[PDB]
Amino acid sequence: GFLELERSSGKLEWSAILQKMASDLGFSKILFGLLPKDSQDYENAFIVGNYPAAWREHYDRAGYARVDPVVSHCTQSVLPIFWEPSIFQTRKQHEFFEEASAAGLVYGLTMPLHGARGELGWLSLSVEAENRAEANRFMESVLPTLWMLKDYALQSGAGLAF
Amino acid sequence: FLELERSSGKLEWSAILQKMASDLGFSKILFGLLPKNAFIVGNYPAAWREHYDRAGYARVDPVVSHCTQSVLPIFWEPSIFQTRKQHEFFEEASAAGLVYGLTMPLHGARGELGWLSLSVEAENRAEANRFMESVLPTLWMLKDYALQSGAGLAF
Amino acid sequence: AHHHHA
Ligand SMILES: CS(=O)(=O)c1cccc(OCCCC(=O)N[C@H]2C[C@@H]3C[C@@H]3C2=O)c1
Ligand SMILES: CS(=O)(=O)c1cccc(OCCCC(=O)N[C@H]2C[C@@H]3C[C@@H]3C2=O)c1
Repeated sequence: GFLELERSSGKLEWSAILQKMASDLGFSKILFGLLPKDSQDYENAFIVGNYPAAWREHYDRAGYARVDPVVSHCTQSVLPIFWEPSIFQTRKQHEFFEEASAAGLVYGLTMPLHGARGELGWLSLSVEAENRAEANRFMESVLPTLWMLKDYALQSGAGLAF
Repeated sequence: FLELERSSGKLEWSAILQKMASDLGFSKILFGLLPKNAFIVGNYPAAWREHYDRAGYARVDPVVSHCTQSVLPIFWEPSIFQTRKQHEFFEEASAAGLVYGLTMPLHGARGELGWLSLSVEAENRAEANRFMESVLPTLWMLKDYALQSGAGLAF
Repeated sequence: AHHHHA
């Protein structure tokens, strides 16, 4: 239930529970990330999930936090952003998404996380599909469940992390 | 949710929100949003709102303290009113017709702080809980849509 | 319709 998330008593158990939940929902790769209030110390964010390690290292080395339109969206909004080609507008954002696809991150969405004590983060989930139409159909079918999941993960994850 | 997000002014926005809450079965709502003197909409009884401020109930109401610590909803249950002041508080709320309901905390991307409170009419708490749980996934999306669009309108 | 880009 969303219950065993709150009940988990360790980051490793918690991570495993959240991973299984996303997998069970039909998502492929996830990244849950959380920082405390007024922080850009991305290098020490609480990070859970199975995003490819090579992508995570590439992202940090290339300074993509400053390029990725998902990150700037999350600083402005509580609403989800789907990884639509139309959000990768500048040349640097276009190249970023090309690189993302080499790492297998082609279809997906991110839920911004904004916590009660100012925590800031994201829950990103990738979908494996034959085409974007199929991927968007799947994500829309599970979005109401995901919308609750992201706040349960935010609340319980922030308690374990900070 | 689109016509909420597309509303032109606060009065139109408030009317849409109220109707959406009624369509989910809620008779009384209060939406409040403080910036990082708040933005207030709803149809809570005016006399309750005045009493609440005058009595300084913001420092007593367990819903308020919950909202400052959590993003998860809190249902108005006896078990959350503990102190003595908190029982008197819930007794007066009953006089205003606020017996069953829940509050969704609001935490905006720009640090806005608020609440979306919704009251339901029911014969008993078990029935009220069924009513609320049956629409909670929709309410969970609504509260973030209302947060985003309301913050943009009021600030 | 749930896609947003701020
Ligand atoms: C995992 S990390 O190395 O510790 C790290 C370090 C610094 C910042 C991090 O946030 C990334 C989260 C935002 C996100 O998911 N954007 C999508 C957009 C596109 C398909 C592909 C993505 O990646 C993560
Ligand atoms: C509307 S106001 O007068 O401008 C005003 C001014 C200052 C603070 C305000 O937040 C109070 C909102 C929290 C809430 O709904 N708790 C429920 C708990 C219980 C049945 C009874 C309630 O009331 C509202």
